[PDB]
Amino acid sequence: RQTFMANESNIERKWYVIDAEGQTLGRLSSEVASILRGKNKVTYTPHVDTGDYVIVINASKIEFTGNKETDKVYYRHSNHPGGIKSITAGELRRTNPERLIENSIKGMLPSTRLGEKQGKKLFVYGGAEHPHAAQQPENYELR
Amino acid sequence: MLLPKRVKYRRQHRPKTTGRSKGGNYVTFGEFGLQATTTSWITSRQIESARIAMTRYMKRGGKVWIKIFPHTPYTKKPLEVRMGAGKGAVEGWIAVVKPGRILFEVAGVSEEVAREALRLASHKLPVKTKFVKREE
Amino acid sequence: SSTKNGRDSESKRLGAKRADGQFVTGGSILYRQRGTKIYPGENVGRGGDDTLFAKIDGVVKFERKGRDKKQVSVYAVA
Amino acid sequence: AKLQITLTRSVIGRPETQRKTVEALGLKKTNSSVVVEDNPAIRGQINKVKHLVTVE
Amino acid sequence: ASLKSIIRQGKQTRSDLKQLRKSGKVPAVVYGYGTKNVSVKVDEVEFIKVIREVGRNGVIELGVGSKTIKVMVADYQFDPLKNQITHIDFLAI
Amino acid sequence: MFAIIETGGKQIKVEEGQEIFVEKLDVNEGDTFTFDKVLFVGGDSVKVGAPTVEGATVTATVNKQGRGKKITVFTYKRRKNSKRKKGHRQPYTKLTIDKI
RNA sequence: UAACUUGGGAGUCAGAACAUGGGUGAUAAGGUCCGUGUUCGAAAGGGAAACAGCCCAGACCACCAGCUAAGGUCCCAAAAUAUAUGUUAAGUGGAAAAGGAUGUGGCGUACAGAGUGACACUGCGCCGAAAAUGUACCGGGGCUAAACAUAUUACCGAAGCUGUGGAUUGUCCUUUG
Repeated sequence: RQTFMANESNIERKWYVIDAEGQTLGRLSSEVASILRGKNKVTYTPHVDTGDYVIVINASKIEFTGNKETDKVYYRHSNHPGGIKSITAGELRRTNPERLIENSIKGMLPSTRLGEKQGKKLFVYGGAEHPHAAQQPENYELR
Repeated sequence: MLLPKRVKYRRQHRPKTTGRSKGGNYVTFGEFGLQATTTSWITSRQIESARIAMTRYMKRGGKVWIKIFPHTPYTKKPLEVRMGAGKGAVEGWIAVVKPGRILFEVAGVSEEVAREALRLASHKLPVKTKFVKREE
Repeated sequence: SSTKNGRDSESKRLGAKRADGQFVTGGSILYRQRGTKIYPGENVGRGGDDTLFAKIDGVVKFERKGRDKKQVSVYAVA
Repeated sequence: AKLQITLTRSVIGRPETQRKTVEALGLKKTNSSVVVEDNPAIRGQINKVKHLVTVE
Repeated sequence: ASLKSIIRQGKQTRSDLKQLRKSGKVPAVVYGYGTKNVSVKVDEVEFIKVIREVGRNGVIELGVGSKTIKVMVADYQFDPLKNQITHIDFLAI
Repeated sequence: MFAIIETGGKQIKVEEGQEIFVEKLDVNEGDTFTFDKVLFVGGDSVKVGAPTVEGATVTATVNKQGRGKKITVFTYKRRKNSKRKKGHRQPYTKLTIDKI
């Protein structure tokens, strides 16, 4: 047995700044998901977090295809009888653009105690100004 | 009310109904015909309804032929009875039709009055149809 | 609310009992039938109930006897 | 010593008549091979189970 | 202008006959007097119209292997549902 | 420096002065083994490729010959009155690399 | 590579689903009664989201070794956001009919001044389409190709096969190997 194992004494996490200006929603969330999980590092370990931090700017300028701006709706239940609400994807982009990308990427992560910790390394903004300049974020191009 | 005058057995087996038509695939009496494209059972009451409508439109213009005959009967059980205790009783007579058979042939009219008398009669039948002429 | 049918008789095991080209003995049954659907041949006898049996030892031979008629014969092996 | 036949697919789920033809050729388990010369009766067995073996 | 022709060699499989009909070419057999039994191939459309002029019993003058033989149509096969000729028999007197 | 050696159907990454555990070999205690098949010679020095570097053997020294810790194999099927119990100890050979 | 004969000891007589040839019923039933094959029963492992009977395949034991089957390769989740040529705009794909429509492709036969009509056989779509705790028939996110058709070239993928080391039973029967 000689397989390597990563611990919290040799892991390095960096900060990225991705831009969502003119990008497809589903095809952009699938790439950010692998970064938050650390699927791009050669020292990947399953039982420990090894991903990095990601910052999404220009979220309000995401793109859809076809008529999905009206046919795609989001439901939610309040646990009360008959308490089911709804909202269309087109109306949500115009009010809460950050919750649109935040929930689209959270659904591509595992629903475990470690997956909830990896989903907090994400930051989404509707403009181009982020307050995390101290973290020294580095630009990233989608593949 | 087409029905055979007598039969040897009144309780028969039902036909296969799977496959293609055996014979009667051409027009040999009139100038036009109605060809079937699907499989289904045709009852005497359906044949009656489908030929009275054709006769009315043509206004006694020419001859009409019926190339099918309900030779086979079918039985049915009473209402709210359990399984078994013998076979049912005769209910009606049907005929088997498969893709490629002619049902009606008319003559003595033009090609336009004949294409409208067969369309009003093809809606009374439970099978799809088609217009066919004497093949050259 | 009843049935008038439901009767039948036991099945008889009719048909051929030996194959063509096979060796048999002097008293081997070769064909059970009703009437004469196959006629006896050389060294063959017809029983009381139309059963065909051999009379010597030899090979069996099913051959044709006229237009639309069949027979069975037995020839000694040399 | 002219043909080489190897069993690729298993015999589970096959009719008993086909399982008996795989025994006359001399095949025990999956991926097992055997060498025989091309005979008139040899090719009559492969043709019956040509969907299970791979003659080379 | 006499129509063209092709010679079917050997024995075709069910699939070969079906694909030949799909292309637009119908098989035929000529067994008339003065000729042998040869399998031929003729375009379906090319035959449909040349038969228009000569009619039912007119002379086809089909050419087999560089040798034109005067012939006539004896019998053919027709599909009423799909309206596609299947087989043609040429008889040479 | 290091090398990949094939011994018992597996491959290993060995350095000079390291302990390893492989399948039971033929040599007895205190003898000297020699790895004929070397697949890769790594490090910053001159490396080589494949399939197998002709030569460049490895030398080791046999230290111990024992049996791994006991393993218990148990299986059963519910409602069928069928069970089975087994024991197992896998033998091994402990070596020590001398020079690549 | 079996078969047959003689003798000692048994168990079994409630069966099930799928494919297929039929009777019965209503060309209803996870219905019922027979012919034929397979699986379960008495069978783990991989696939079908979960799912004795469906597809692939039959576990002697150990290993942080390799190649494959069914089924797969955007993320959950191991492997192509592969290549070539075409079709569909409906979320079709990811539930249904009779009928109704210059929706859009392919292959064949003077009309209000150089473009208009009429048919046959066929691809992929549309309307017809209304149930009761909550999205509620893609497993979820999501997707316009990550859908469909015709091919090519890689890879992932079982307790199947192979490699290595050990158990028990055999057949080997001429240097206990």
